[PDB]
Amino acid sequence: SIGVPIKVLHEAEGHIVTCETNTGEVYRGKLIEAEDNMNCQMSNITVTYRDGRVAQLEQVYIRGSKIRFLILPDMLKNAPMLK
Amino acid sequence: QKVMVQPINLIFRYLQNRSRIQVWLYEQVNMRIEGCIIGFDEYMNLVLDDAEEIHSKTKSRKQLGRIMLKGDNITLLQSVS
Amino acid sequence: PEELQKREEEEFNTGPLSVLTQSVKNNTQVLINCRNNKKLLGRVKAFDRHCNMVLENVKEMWTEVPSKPVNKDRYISKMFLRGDSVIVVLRNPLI
Amino acid sequence: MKLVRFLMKLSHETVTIELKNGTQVHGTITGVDVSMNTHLKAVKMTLKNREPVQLETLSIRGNNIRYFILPDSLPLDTLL
Amino acid sequence: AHPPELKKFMDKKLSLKLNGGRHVQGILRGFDPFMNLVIDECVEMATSGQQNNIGMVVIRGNSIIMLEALERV
Amino acid sequence: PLNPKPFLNGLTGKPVMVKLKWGMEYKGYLVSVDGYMNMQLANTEEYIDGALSGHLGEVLIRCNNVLYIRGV
Amino acid sequence: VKLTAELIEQAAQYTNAVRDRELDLRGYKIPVIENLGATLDQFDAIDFSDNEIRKLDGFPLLRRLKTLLVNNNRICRIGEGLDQALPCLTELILTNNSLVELGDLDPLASLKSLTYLSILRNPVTNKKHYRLYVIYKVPQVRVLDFQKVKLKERQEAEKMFK
Amino acid sequence: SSKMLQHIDYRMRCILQDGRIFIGTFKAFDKHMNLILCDCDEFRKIKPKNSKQAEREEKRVLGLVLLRGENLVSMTVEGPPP
Amino acid sequence: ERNKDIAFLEAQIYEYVEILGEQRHLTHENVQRKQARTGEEREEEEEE
RNA sequence: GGAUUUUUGGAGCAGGGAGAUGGAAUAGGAGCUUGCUCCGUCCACUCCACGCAUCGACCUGGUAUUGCAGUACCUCCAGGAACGGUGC
Repeated sequence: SIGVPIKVLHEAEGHIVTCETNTGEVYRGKLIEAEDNMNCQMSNITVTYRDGRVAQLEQVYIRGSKIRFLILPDMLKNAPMLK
Repeated sequence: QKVMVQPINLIFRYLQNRSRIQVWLYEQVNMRIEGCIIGFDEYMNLVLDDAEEIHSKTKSRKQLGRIMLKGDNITLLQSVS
Repeated sequence: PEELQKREEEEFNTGPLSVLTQSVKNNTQVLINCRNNKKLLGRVKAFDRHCNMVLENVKEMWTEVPSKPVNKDRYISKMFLRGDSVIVVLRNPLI
Repeated sequence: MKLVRFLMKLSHETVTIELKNGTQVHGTITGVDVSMNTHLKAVKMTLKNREPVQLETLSIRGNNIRYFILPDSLPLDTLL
Repeated sequence: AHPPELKKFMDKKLSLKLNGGRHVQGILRGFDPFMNLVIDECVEMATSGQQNNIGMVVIRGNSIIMLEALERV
Repeated sequence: PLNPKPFLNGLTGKPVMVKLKWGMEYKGYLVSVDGYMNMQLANTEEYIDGALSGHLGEVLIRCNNVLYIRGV
Repeated sequence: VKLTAELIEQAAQYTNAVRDRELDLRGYKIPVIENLGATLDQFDAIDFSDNEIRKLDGFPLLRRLKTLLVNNNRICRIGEGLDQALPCLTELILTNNSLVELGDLDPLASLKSLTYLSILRNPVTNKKHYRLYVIYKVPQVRVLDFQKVKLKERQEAEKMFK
Repeated sequence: SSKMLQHIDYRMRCILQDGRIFIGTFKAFDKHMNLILCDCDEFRKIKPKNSKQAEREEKRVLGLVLLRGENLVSMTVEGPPP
Repeated sequence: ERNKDIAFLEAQIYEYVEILGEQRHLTHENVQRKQARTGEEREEEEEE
């Protein structure tokens, strides 16, 4: 099937999430779409670039195999999948 | 409504033209292995004819001949000609 | 099933893991390089497709910088070893 | 035959798992599954070049372990 | 084995971010379920400022970290 | 066209040089390559930095260490 | 009612408004602080509003703490060996207590990492040359009573009591 | 047995591959050992770079965290369900 | 002056092994019994 | 159910050079204690190449905004650089 965490990630789409890639760059933006293999596309990205350089990208697509973690919005803390 | 260039088509175009292909390496920014692609298979493992490593630091090219570069090392397939 | 069990024994007899098969045939040590640069000298009790190993009488040697780096070794008696950390298995070790 | 099935028939056995990030986790196995994730209790866990901390229980993922150190008092021929 | 949803990014100028800090830009021309991309007008930009136009490349998917849409998609 | 499994099947017995991803080189006659491309080489001299360094002889190389394998 | 681990285990444990780990101890009328080490060093800020704590003492070694909130208590004397047990503190909130003498603030210079202090609604605020004595006594504090320190205050802190 | 389900809803410390520490309320997991951690805080060890500088631990507050399973090394418990 | 502690130790290991001579015989018997076993017999003894 | 986004890992290792510079209270060897001489482990300062450039957090002074909102972060100028990571 699909696990509970990827279901939570799919619930998080449409909201502002924060990805950290494997290279340590922090991509905070609105999660447009997420995928079963944690491929995330985000709009309004503010990238940190691992030395502090916060730039603003629009419409990134992050490969899920490089995602270290995903800070989801805290308003999903009451989701019924988390129960 | 759009038609797609899937990458096996383009690696097979590299095969058909016998074009010398520069191959980048995964987690190895210094070395790029270039050679004429004779053939390749499912996991993007390639065989190369007159392949040579190009270390970008030393700017030296070491000739190898016919190699089988394993597919998981590949980052990019660049055509030099 | 049973045809896979005959297939795996003939494949482990003729394929690349033959030396591991040979290490369980006449019970001789193999020298195994690991991803953290530890050499393992020891017999193999059992193996699988992944080169996961169950090993006896293992001498793990490695080189540690404190200068000149020294060959600090340890003796692990019986062990299990995950197969993705195995680099190189050489069937006959010299010493 | 798979050797993860050999590892799953270990419970309340005190092993010392060396992880992939240079970690040494000495504890008794409470559970291993088919994906080699090992759940230990009474853990003395030493990170790389650090002091041994102790934890009540640990749950190591399967790919992150490098090797085991099994007890010497283990009949493995009956375990295989 | 589901393919990535890069149908927005097709025939649009991308800015890939490959591993090792490598950076290529170009028009995404195709993709597979492994996220191996095909890049047209691919310009490699190194740590030096000078940029090598390398034309038409196949990028293996496991080296891609990220891709920015330089067009609106 | 010459795919890697026909290339390795025609490569068996010949002296081949396997360069690992980590700078290690191995010159030996290729004995057997399975479909998962675990390679088995015989009479293998381990060459590091292009220099003859060890004689390992019979050897199994696991698949995920091989950068490339060539003929020599 | 005396404080034990029982009132620790049942109380609200959460993330505060400033996004640290918080244990709440409001409205317990605690006279003496003891047996805090059952929090297992998972906390950064502990509140103590509405307790009858006569002296801020009995503090065990908790390394992760960055805030103590001692709002509205009866602190007449202060503990001295606090820096050995709370090494990484940043805020000390000593509002609405009964500190009267200047030397009663003297143990607070031992906390090296201290940055924010609040000693409001205290008789020790009432005396002259107070704030300069706090700056000259505890130099590492950057915000005193929600007033940022200035270099004129540092200079007239160094000038007095030479 | 499904051992990780016993560790659910606890305050759990999760060790990442690069050395980070994730202390969060372990809400959910799956086959790949992804984690959902509520109120999660990350902890980076900081190299001292001097002979006399100490080694410090920088803590970031994160919130609701999806941790991809390929990053995870080992998980231990810190506390009861709050 | 230098080898004192080791020489005292060599005497203590001697006198303690004499006091534990029954237990030393029992370990040696147990090693010989554990060595001679099949797989299953070893696993069953490790369960006791 | 070991071949690119999760579980059989691309991980391991080392911090530039010099100076009749300084220290190993209880812990180096050799010239077979102590004093001296030599050599493969740090920190503090000085010199060359404050290792370099970048942005974020942060401290002093001056300065602008008096505004009802659910947040990567928020005025500007100048000095200092204790911290983080990026490429060489």
